[PDB]
Amino acid sequence: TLDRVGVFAATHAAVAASDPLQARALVLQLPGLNRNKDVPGIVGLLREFLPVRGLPSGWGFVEAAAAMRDIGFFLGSLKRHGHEPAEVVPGLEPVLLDLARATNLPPRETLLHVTVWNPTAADAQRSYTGLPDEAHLLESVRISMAALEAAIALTVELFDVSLRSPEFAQRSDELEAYLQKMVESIVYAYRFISPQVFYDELRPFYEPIRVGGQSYLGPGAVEMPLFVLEHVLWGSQSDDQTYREFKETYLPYVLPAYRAVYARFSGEPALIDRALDEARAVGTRDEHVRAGLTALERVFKVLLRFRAPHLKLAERAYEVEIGSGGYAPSMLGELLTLTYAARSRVRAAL
Ligand code: HEM
Ligand SMILES: N[C@@H](Cc1c[nH]c2ccccc12)C(=O)O
Ligand SMILES: [C-]#N
Repeated sequence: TLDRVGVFAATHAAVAASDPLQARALVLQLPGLNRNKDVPGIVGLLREFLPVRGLPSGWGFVEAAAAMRDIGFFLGSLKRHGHEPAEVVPGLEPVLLDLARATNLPPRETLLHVTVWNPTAADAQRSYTGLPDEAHLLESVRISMAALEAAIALTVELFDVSLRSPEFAQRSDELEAYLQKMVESIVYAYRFISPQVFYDELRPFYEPIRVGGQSYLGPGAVEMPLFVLEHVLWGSQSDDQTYREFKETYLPYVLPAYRAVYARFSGEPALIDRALDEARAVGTRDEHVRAGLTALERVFKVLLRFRAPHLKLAERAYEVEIGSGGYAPSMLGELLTLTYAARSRVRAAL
């Protein structure tokens, strides 16, 4: 059914299969050291594979991304024990900045590095803690990432489709089907991840670190480019400053291509503004307009089926303080309000 996922999953698998620093067996030793809070041992382990002579000249994006992944788990870990990794590992910060340059991404690990770029096998998967709850957490993101990327592409495609065309209803139906994966992610997370273990044992690994005279956020599903999708779909012309700050916050953490998608659509009418202006000019007596708007309403419905239970998941965890993305769960309530208002505009048009 979801025939567009494959190419995205294949691009991730290429980084997941890469071990350019031959660090697999070394990184597996990291959970035990974290459990023991052995900060010197964590540093010594990292130094067994950290490049000291600069990056190998034949590396491409894949090798540099994979190297950032493997060094990256040591970054969150060190900070978890109360230490800036750059301050306790000499020669580390230049390597992190060279990897940022090679990948056009920040100089630490992101969500991409620790989930879809991270091999899945028990004898290869990297992890801060080695806990089952961390494994399910990574899996919850693997469920929807590739499908979300397909959904961004469909949203961009749909933006150039006329509401008068039968293609509009068909593309929106397809979009809705990919976005359903976000719902499946939250259902999985609610079923398999203990909020207690998350807050007490996992959350401490996602604090910010200082590199290059600024602060970089730790990994979190908040870095998934859903905000880019919705910037295009409904939020590009929003005048809510809190919302605009939220989106701009995560922009550095998404793939370069999605920063460029975001830039392309900023300060211009969102898909739904255009769709709704078209509906107003042409009338809902046009059968394709009616079907298009109905299909579009189902897209917002699925966004809400993600967002509302995600808010409960988040509050239940903070029922045991802000996320790794730097927000309290109250900002989640604000984004939900905006999403309901966007859906309401669509349903009022019908
Ligand atoms: C126990 C698991 C989770 C907790 C406690 C949690 C909590 C949070 C928090 C506190 C935020 C605000 C940003 C921050 O400060 O980090 C956030 C944002 C966000 N999270 Fe989660 N989250 C969890 C799992 C997930 C999962 C599994 C997904 C999807 C695969 C997800 C997707 C998002 C998205 C897309 C945002 C941006 C806000 C939005 O789109 O509504 N989260 N989450
Ligand atoms: N950002 C949320 C949840 C989170 C942290 N790290 C993650 C990694 C993957 C998925 C979700 C998360 C928090 O800090 O509470
Ligand atoms: C959700 N981070």
